Amino acid sequence: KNHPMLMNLLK
Amino acid sequence: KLSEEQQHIIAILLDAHHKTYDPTYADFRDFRPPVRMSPLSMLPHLADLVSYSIQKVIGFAKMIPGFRDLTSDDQIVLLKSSAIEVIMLRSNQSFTMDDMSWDCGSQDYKYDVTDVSKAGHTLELIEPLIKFQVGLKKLNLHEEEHVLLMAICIVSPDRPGVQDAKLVEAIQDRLSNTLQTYIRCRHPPPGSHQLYAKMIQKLADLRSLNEEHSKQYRSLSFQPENSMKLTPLVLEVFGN
Ligand SMILES: C=C1[C@H](O)CC(=C/C=C2\CCC[C@]3(C)[C@@H]([C@@H](C)/C=C/C[C@@H](O)C[C@]45C[C@H]6C[C@H](C[C@H](C6)C4)C5)CC[C@@H]23)C[C@H]1O
Repeated sequence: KNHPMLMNLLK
Repeated sequence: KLSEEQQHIIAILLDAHHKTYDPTYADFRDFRPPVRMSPLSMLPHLADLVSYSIQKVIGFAKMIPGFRDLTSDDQIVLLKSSAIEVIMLRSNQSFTMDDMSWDCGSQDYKYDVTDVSKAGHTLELIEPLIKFQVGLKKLNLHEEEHVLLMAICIVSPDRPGVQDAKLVEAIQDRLSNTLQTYIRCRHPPPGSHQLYAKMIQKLADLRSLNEEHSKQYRSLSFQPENSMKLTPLVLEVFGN
């Protein structure tokens, strides 16, 4: 689904 | 019989928790104001309570020994499916069996059955959620057991969508055997009695609540006028 903000909070 | 690795793991998770759970709940001000008067009057505030808790949970997950060795895609799957469960678990800290409410600071940020009700989830969820809170409370976990359980929940192999489930399992196992062992060395009887099995059972109660929650989420969110009251992070995490 490509999760921008979750991805950003994990990095 | 707690190895030095295992004391390490518990050190990390206590600190990880402390860094991501402010027990003065001071940020609850940046949340849209709560409203108890009342057609889904609570939805904006608690939507913001959840979105925030999502952030804090992610912040706890990243520090989980081993979580980093996972792929970004697996990290995604695990967080997306545990988020609400870990929120139910960590919420136990503010929940009190005095009046069956989550007491965060006070009144204006003290939440209760009718409050929760007023945000768009029925009693098909709330009743068993409270039950859950009562049973988890009564185990009186050591805080070390608290944070180990939250981490174990996040790092679950069987979550749909997982790729390297095998390496997921190894990170969880390390945490499990850490919990099993801690309970033996540090949890005195009678509190110790079958404590692990009673904790693993809370994980199953959590799946059921989640399933109920994911169903009633699809309900609120099919009405755009409701979907429009949420935050973007909540939209993204609870599937959009
Ligand atoms: C810092 C803390 C911890 O993070 C948790 C905490 C309190 C934790 C609490 C008490 C209040 C109710 C909470 C959050 C339950 C939740 C499932 C039910 C929510 C009602 C629902 O209608 C609202 C939704 C509806 C859609 C869209 C949007 C997002 C979701 C899905 C929720 C708004 C679970 C834990 C409960 C305070 C403090 O301990």
